[PDB]
Amino acid sequence: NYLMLNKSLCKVEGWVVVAKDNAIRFGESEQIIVTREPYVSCDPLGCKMYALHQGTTIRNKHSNGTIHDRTAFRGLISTPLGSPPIVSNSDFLCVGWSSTSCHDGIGRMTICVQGNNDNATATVYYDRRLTTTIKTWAGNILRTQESECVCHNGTCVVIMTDGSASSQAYTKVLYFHKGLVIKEEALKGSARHIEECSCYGHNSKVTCVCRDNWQGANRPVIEIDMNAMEHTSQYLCTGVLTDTSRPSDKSIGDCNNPITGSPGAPGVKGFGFLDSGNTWLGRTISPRSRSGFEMLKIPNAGTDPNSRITERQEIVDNNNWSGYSGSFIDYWDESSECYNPCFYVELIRGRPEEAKYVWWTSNSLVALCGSPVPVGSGSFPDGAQIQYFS
Amino acid sequence: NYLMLNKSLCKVEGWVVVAKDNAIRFGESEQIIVTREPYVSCDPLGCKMYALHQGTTIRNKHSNGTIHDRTAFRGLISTPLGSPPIVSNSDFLCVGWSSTSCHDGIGRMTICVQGNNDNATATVYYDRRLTTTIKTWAGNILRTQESECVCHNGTCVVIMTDGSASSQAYTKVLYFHKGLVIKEEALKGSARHIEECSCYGHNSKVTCVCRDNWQGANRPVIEIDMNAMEHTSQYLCTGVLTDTSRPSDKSIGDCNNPITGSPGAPGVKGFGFLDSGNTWLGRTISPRSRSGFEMLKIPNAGTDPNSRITERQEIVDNNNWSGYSGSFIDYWDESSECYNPCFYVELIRGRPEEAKYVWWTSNSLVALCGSPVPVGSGSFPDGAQIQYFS
Amino acid sequence: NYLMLNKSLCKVEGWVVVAKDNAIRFGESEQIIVTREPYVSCDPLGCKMYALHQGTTIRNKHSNGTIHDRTAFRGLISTPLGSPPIVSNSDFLCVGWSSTSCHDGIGRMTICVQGNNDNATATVYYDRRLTTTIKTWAGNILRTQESECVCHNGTCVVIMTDGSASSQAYTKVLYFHKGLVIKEEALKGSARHIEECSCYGHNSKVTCVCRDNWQGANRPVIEIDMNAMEHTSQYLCTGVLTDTSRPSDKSIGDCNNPITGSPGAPGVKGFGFLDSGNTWLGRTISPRSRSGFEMLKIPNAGTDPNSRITERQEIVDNNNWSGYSGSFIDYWDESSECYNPCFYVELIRGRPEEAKYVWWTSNSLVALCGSPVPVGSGSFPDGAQIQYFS
Amino acid sequence: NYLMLNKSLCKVEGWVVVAKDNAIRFGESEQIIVTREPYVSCDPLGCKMYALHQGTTIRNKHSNGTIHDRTAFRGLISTPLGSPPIVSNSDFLCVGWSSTSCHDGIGRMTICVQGNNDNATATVYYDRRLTTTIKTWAGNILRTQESECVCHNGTCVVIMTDGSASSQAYTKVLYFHKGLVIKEEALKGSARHIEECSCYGHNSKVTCVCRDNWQGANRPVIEIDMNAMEHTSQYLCTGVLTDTSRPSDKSIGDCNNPITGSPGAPGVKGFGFLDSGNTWLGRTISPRSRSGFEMLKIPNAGTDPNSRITERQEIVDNNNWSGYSGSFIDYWDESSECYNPCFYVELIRGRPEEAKYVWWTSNSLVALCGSPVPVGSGSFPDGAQIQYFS
Ligand SMILES: *[C@@H]1O[C@H](CO)[C@@H](O[C@@H]2O[C@H](CO)[C@@H](O[C@@H]3O[C@H](CO)[C@@H](O)[C@H](O)[C@@H]3O)[C@H](O)[C@H]2NC(C)=O)[C@H](O)[C@H]1NC(C)=O
Ligand SMILES: *[C@@H]1O[C@H](CO)[C@@H](O[C@@H]2O[C@H](CO)[C@@H](O[C@@H]3O[C@H](CO)[C@@H](O)[C@H](O)[C@@H]3O)[C@H](O)[C@H]2NC(C)=O)[C@H](O)[C@H]1NC(C)=O
Ligand SMILES: *[C@@H]1O[C@H](CO)[C@@H](O[C@@H]2O[C@H](CO)[C@@H](O[C@@H]3O[C@H](CO)[C@@H](O)[C@H](O)[C@@H]3O)[C@H](O)[C@H]2NC(C)=O)[C@H](O)[C@H]1NC(C)=O
Ligand SMILES: *[C@@H]1O[C@H](CO)[C@@H](O[C@@H]2O[C@H](CO)[C@@H](O[C@@H]3O[C@H](CO)[C@@H](O)[C@H](O)[C@@H]3O)[C@H](O)[C@H]2NC(C)=O)[C@H](O)[C@H]1NC(C)=O
Ligand SMILES: *[C@@H]1O[C@H](CO)[C@@H](O[C@@H]2O[C@H](CO)[C@@H](O)[C@H](O)[C@H]2NC(C)=O)[C@H](O)[C@H]1NC(C)=O
Ligand SMILES: *[C@@H]1O[C@H](CO)[C@@H](O[C@@H]2O[C@H](CO)[C@@H](O)[C@H](O)[C@H]2NC(C)=O)[C@H](O)[C@H]1NC(C)=O
Ligand SMILES: *[C@@H]1O[C@H](CO)[C@@H](O[C@@H]2O[C@H](CO)[C@@H](O)[C@H](O)[C@H]2NC(C)=O)[C@H](O)[C@H]1NC(C)=O
Ligand SMILES: *[C@@H]1O[C@H](CO)[C@@H](O[C@@H]2O[C@H](CO)[C@@H](O)[C@H](O)[C@H]2NC(C)=O)[C@H](O)[C@H]1NC(C)=O
Ligand SMILES: CCC(CC)O[C@@H]1C=C(C(=O)O)C[C@H](N)[C@H]1NC(C)=O
Ligand SMILES: CCC(CC)O[C@@H]1C=C(C(=O)O)C[C@H](N)[C@H]1NC(C)=O
Ligand SMILES: CCC(CC)O[C@@H]1C=C(C(=O)O)C[C@H](N)[C@H]1NC(C)=O
Ligand SMILES: CCC(CC)O[C@@H]1C=C(C(=O)O)C[C@H](N)[C@H]1NC(C)=O
Ligand SMILES: *[C@@H]1O[C@H](CO)[C@@H](O)[C@H](O)[C@H]1NC(C)=O
Ligand SMILES: *[C@@H]1O[C@H](CO)[C@@H](O)[C@H](O)[C@H]1NC(C)=O
Ligand SMILES: *[C@@H]1O[C@H](CO)[C@@H](O)[C@H](O)[C@H]1NC(C)=O
Ligand SMILES: *[C@@H]1O[C@H](CO)[C@@H](O)[C@H](O)[C@H]1NC(C)=O
Ligand SMILES: [Ca+2]
Ligand SMILES: [Ca+2]
Ligand SMILES: [Ca+2]
Ligand SMILES: [Ca+2]
Repeated sequence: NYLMLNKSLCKVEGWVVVAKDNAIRFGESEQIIVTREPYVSCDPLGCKMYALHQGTTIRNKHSNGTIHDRTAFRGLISTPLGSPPIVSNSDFLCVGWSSTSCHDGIGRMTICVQGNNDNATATVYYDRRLTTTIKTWAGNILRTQESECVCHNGTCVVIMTDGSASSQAYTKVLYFHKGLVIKEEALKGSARHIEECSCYGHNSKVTCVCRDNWQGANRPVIEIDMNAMEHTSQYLCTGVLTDTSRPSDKSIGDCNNPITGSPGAPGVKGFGFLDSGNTWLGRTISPRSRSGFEMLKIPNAGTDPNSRITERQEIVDNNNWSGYSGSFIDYWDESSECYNPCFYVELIRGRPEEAKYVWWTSNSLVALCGSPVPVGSGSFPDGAQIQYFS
Repeated sequence: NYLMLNKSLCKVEGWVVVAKDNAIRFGESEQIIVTREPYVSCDPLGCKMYALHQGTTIRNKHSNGTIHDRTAFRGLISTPLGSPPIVSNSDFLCVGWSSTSCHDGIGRMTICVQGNNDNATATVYYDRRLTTTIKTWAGNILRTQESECVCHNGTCVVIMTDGSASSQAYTKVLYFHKGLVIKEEALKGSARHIEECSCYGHNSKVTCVCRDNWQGANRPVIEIDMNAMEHTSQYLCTGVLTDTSRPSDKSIGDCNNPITGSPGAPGVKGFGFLDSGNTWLGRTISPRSRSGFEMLKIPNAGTDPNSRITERQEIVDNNNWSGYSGSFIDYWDESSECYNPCFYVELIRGRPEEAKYVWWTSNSLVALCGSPVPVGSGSFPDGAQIQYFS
Repeated sequence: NYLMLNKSLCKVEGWVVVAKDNAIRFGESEQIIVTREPYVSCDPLGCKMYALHQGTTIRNKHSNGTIHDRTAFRGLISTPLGSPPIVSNSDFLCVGWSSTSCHDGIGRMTICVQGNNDNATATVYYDRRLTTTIKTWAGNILRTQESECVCHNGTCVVIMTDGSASSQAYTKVLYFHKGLVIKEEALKGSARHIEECSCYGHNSKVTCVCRDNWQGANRPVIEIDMNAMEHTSQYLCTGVLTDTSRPSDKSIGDCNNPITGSPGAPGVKGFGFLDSGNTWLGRTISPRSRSGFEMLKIPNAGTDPNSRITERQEIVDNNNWSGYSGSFIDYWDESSECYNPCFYVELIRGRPEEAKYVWWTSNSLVALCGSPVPVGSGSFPDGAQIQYFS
Repeated sequence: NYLMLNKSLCKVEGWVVVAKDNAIRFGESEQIIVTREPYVSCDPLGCKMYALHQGTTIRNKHSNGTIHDRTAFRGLISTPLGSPPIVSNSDFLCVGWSSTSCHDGIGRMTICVQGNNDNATATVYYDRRLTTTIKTWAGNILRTQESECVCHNGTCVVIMTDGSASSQAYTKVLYFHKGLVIKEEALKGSARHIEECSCYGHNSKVTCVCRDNWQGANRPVIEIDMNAMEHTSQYLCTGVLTDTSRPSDKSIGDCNNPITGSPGAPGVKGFGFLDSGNTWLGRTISPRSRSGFEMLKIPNAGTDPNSRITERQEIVDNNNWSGYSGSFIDYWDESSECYNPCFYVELIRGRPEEAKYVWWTSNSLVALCGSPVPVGSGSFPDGAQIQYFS
């Protein structure tokens, strides 16, 4: 029952919300687990939300200090898609402060990276059993995708980075079978820096849209042949810039070099679906802050430096906080002849942005899937009144 | 294993309570989810309560403002029948502020309507996967039944309305197979306005008892042939008026026109079971407010304008709040040769009626099923002391 | 897979605790459901605690007034044996203020009695579906066992009473098949009053030890032939009195008449296992109040008026509150050649006895099973500090 | 499907964290169950945490006094590995204040010891049904392993002790089949006192590393032949002392006699894996207090009195509290040709050590598994700020 990526992407004319956990609203009174960098992964039995918990709930004195990325009290949880995460409905999968997870059609592989900054180790599980460990190779925050990996013919591909966040680093493309590394390649191609890849599968290939945290406000792209287990890397061709922060959009993009100019923030995790005319990119509305979120239809954004926005859908209006965004697909919808693009938006609340109200940072989640036909409109922000928490 | 509606309704001589979640009483301390417009739907594995949550619990500061019908923080939950809804026992099914759900014998179809008032879209799921989307066709609060739909031979019928709440609107009768629209008809017949249909199946047909929010205090009725997938509409014939608000009962009803005179409130969701002599209608006891609830036996209420009440059972006494009511049936009770009529009553607490005590509105649920033999008596109100919440 | 009562009782030399939910201790902070009159019932998949909830938790303002026996907010819950009951782990089975439940080997039958005092109806379920209703026949608190019923060859026997609590009443022995009454007998024999029977099965028979709430401090006994579906009734023969309240033990008991003299309280639910020399009776230690609990070995207590106590085990010491007690047996322990006697003790806290500390009454549960070999000793009281709740 | 111990231990070059429940951090607000002496046990369907609860949660007034070891309100719970224990996710398995549990490949056997200090009885369950009881034989706190037992060919071995904690006592090696004792041996060999054995299986044998609470700061060891069901006992040979408290390490250890000198505390539960060069022992970092935890690689520690530490991994740094530690193995990882050593560390918080902050004592849990390859580093302490609880 190994997943074979034998399908193309569905045409997407618009997006609808399939899940929204409202975690922060509920978190005002219920024991909602403090989380960040969430994502969604499906498998033959359904879909679940995944997130990095902070070993505390919101209305808990330990919520103080949760802006920090890496502690010994972090781990990966999965909770039913659409539900806010509480202890009672959450599966504690592994311990660590960076993660990825995916199902190969028979078993789920999940990875957590734990330990000190200079001496970290990735813990790899298959079917919920420890299978292998991978030591830091650069000695500086070994880290991975923060969204679902993708599998094909029993092999799952994972993108990991080790080394400096703000200059040249050491990224590897890893191929796993049953939670064991069977092949590794150092990053090839023109992408100068790779972080937090959002990946999806199609026709025996995997496309990853990533984060250049070094120089680029245009997103790097990794292309993987899953049968040959080889890859190459590049940048998106559009001058429509979709990282944050970023300068104004250019008339002409650069397929092979990072476009610089970014005001301050070096990056945010994002995604895109590259399918010629059926090409959609995600983007914070603010070019400076993680506020708002919009889906842009940009035909051939992956190949044409003169590509332009043709359609736009607002997901979160610019008066509200967003954050990470990543791709996922139900690869086991056997009643559809195509893979339907889906994505999630992390809705970050608290610090640093709301430091005057609150000592914690957490997030809620909204998840969207594509429709081949025109849809209506609507904004889906976090919805909590932060003052309630002061 | 497709459900075939090959049975008639059981004779009902009286009603007994099968479930009562006591949500508001529990909500005084436990993290009960704030809800409204609930219902019940069965399937081969059992029955569950369905409701529209408000993205908060009662003892949560976000409970303030929950009188509002449509927000981005609303969604559909299912919880085990009889239990009050908390995060731990609730399945978050879709996002939206109007819904319906039913099982076809093999898979469950559920529908949520989400988005802005003028630009709404229905999201349709089959077996918990997004299958189709339906855009607003009138551009004014696309909306549906707020109780279970009904299926036959793999086809499920749904009633939806789009347009003005207080004048002529655009109602469609939709036929689904595996979450895909296979046929649509504009409303036919003499019913002038259709809202919030309560439907049940019998002998390859579906009967819907609805809400005329425009002119009528007598309830419109939709009759559907499930094999031909055609329908017609009408009003109940009785002069015993069962909407709220309503004027006094008339000696002679009108099978083909709305009976006007209503004091204030234009309508409330209700139901009826039309089976000749075995005909029962539901009704708030107050003709002005959503207080009390009574079951009335009115032989041939669906066909005879001179029909009269012959039996009455009080369900909720007039010193207590009620609200919506709708029909449901366990269509998979294979040990019975007949379909037993069941119904639920929404017990609304808080605003607007209890505005001086509280800033929220939510509801509890009581569910009843029929008995072919005389039963005893009893009132089953919400049971919370609203002052405890001040 | 119908249960056939083809086994005898195991020899019991002593008792050990298999479950203790500590509900009141936990109830100091956790949302423990307020309950009373609990019991235990097994089936092929395991054992669960059953209880009558009060539609509230302890640390909830609605806990005020829970001394009252019959409200519209009462129902039957089942929770995993050994766990304290919370909403998250409890199955809300039916609505009512008196109940019984048992598994026939294929399906579980459960019964709740609901409604007004003079107009009550029993609701009967089989495999969690409403099957039949039974109207009050005497018009005064139709009521039943408050512990598990027993089944044989597809037929389950239930004892119900309707009428006066303090004088002659109308008790029926009912035989059910798949939640349908197939036979009823009026009480026969010398027992003058029957309440709250504790029943167990053995060798195609059912023995019930009950409560004479009228005259007798000695317990009435009902003997049922399950193949013939006929019964007879009697009193325990011992002069060792095991109801509460009761006068001092007599040298000579009465097999056929109630022994009077009771100080105040007319009765409490209790049990016994009648197996010649292997005969054990339960008993509050105080002859006046529901405090303490002790198991007494009284050979031939069921047949010999000169029977004497030979062994004694203290379960709850006399400095602590007890309450109801009843019998249960795992009839699906296929690895044992005998049915092992088990019983539960209801540990009542709050009113009326602790009225000066608290406005609620609830209970915790301790459950014991027999051992064919000598065991050690120990007291297992509720364990809550009632002052914590003031 | 009986487990056959047909495998050897995997080589371990280092340890990674697979689970950390963060119970005390969560316990600041969520209803976390108060526990101590936890452990981990696997079976064909996965792994779960086991612990002795105290019949209360942390933020509960009944948490006051939980330093006491033995009450009637103690029992054994199992909760999903990695999750903190709450009522909603915990299985209440038996009642008592000492326990062990293991799966034989077909059914789980679990044991609780309950009752008074001089008159205790072990309750034994197989497949969650009471199977046998074992009365105290020395009349002084009958007690057992506080970690998982081990099974082979349908037989599970358990180590129990009865008698004085601070002098000669009466230890038995018990062999169970389906929860029935089939063989018992009095302790043989040179070990003078045996408490709280940590056991693991390998090649049809079981090795237990225990606690000499009488004289020895070096750990006693029990060797069991599982086919012959015979055992012998000894001490670890190393002069590297791994009990607490303990004097400084000696150059030469004693294979056959306890090494004395211990400052104060007579012992703590610990473990070791004895596999020649692949030999690892656990140890509190402080030789006086239960603070810190370190894994030491000591080749042939079980056979060579001149054995030395060669590798060391810090698990919990010496600024943090630890406690018990024990061994466990997933014996049903069929994709590995070897049994991978795993262990847990109990992280005790509260009294006696933090008596000035708090009136309770509880623990959190961290669980580690081996890796055949070098890993990174990191400390994994409890992580709660005890001042938050004052
Ligand atoms: C959340 O955690 C932060 C950090 O612990 C808390 O802020 C800190 O509060 C302490 C007082 O409890 C401040 O300590 C002070 O430090 C100065 C030196 O900077 C010293 O001279 C004083 O005697 C005092 O000890 C500390 O400065 C302050 N830190 C910051 C960054 O403001 C905060 O109060 C916590 N929030 C809640 C709601 O508890
Ligand atoms: C539940 O929500 C309502 C609405 O937010 C709260 O009522 C509102 O309370 C605010 C004060 O916090 C009032 O604001 C005032 O508005 C007037 C103008 O109308 C302005 O001149 C004042 O300076 C002040 O800002 C607001 O009027 C009031 N709204 C209503 C409709 O009464 C309510 O307090 C909330 N309940 C709880 C328990 O928090
Ligand atoms: C639990 O519920 C009981 C019953 O409602 C509460 O006791 C009652 O408290 C009210 C005051 O809130 C008393 O009302 C008084 O009644 C007298 C006539 O008897 C009237 O003249 C006074 O003006 C006043 O309204 C009532 O007597 C009293 N009932 C009893 C039996 O004492 C009790 O306070 C509740 N407990 C908690 C903790 O809220
Ligand atoms: C946790 O439990 C302990 C033990 O019950 C509490 O400490 C105790 O507090 C009581 C007062 O409530 C003290 O009682 C006093 O005893 C002396 C004789 O020793 C007597 O002369 C006084 O009249 C008074 O009754 C008791 O000494 C004290 N025990 C200890 C060991 O300090 C403690 O307060 C509880 N913690 C919390 C937060 O409630
Ligand atoms: C899917 O994976 C299998 C296993 O790796 C591939 O089949 C193997 O192909 C190699 C040669 O390329 C043979 O030596 C092995 O014996 C094959 N294994 C089996 C089990 O048949 C297969 O080629 C892969 N599919 C694709 C499309 O590449
Ligand atoms: C139940 O549904 C099936 C499928 O729609 C109906 O069977 C189809 O009937 C049409 C003609 O009306 C044929 O062309 C199809 O080939 C049939 N499909 C199958 C799978 O047999 C069937 O008629 C419906 N039942 C009723 C009573 O109307
Ligand atoms: C167990 O129950 C079955 C069903 O009631 C009994 O079998 C029936 O016996 C009657 C005569 O007594 C026959 O007329 C029926 O045809 C039988 N039914 C079946 C399905 O065989 C059976 O006798 C009962 N067992 C005992 C020991 O009394
Ligand atoms: C595993 O256990 C079984 C059962 O105890 C052992 O098989 C038994 O061996 C005895 C003689 O030693 C025979 O008398 C029994 O008839 C056997 N029972 C069965 C079911 O075959 C078996 O020897 C054990 N395995 C090992 C390796 O010792
Ligand atoms: C360490 C570099 C990495 C990518 C730039 O930083 C990320 C920045 C993130 C951010 O920009 O919000 C927060 C992430 N938690 C962090 N990842 C880790 C493992 O700490
Ligand atoms: C928008 C018209 C519609 C039917 C009249 O209003 C209903 C009135 C209801 C009512 O009268 O209580 C509340 C319902 N939540 C609402 N439905 C929606 C989708 O908002
Ligand atoms: C109504 C008579 C009946 C038996 C004497 O009273 C019982 C007394 C019980 C008791 O003595 O504690 C409380 C029970 N809840 C009650 N049963 C019902 C249905 O109310
Ligand atoms: C009774 C002797 C026994 C072993 C020394 O004491 C243990 C000491 C333990 C300890 O040193 O922390 C606490 C354990 N809870 C206790 N075991 C029991 C059953 O009480
Ligand atoms: C409805 O939403 C779509 C975006 O999906 C937008 O193009 C369209 O203009 C909207 N219609 C109205 C009336 O706002
Ligand atoms: C019992 O209830 C029925 C209604 O179901 C009613 O007709 C009857 O009069 C009631 N009996 C009494 C005595 O109240
Ligand atoms: C142990 O308990 C039994 C009761 O089960 C009792 O007979 C015996 O005397 C007790 N032993 C001691 C030493 O208390
Ligand atoms: C990483 O951890 C190992 C222990 O597992 C240790 O031997 C090594 O020195 C560490 N490396 C660094 C750079 O700290
Ligand atoms: Ca960037
Ligand atoms: Ca109307
Ligand atoms: Ca009596
Ligand atoms: Ca020692």
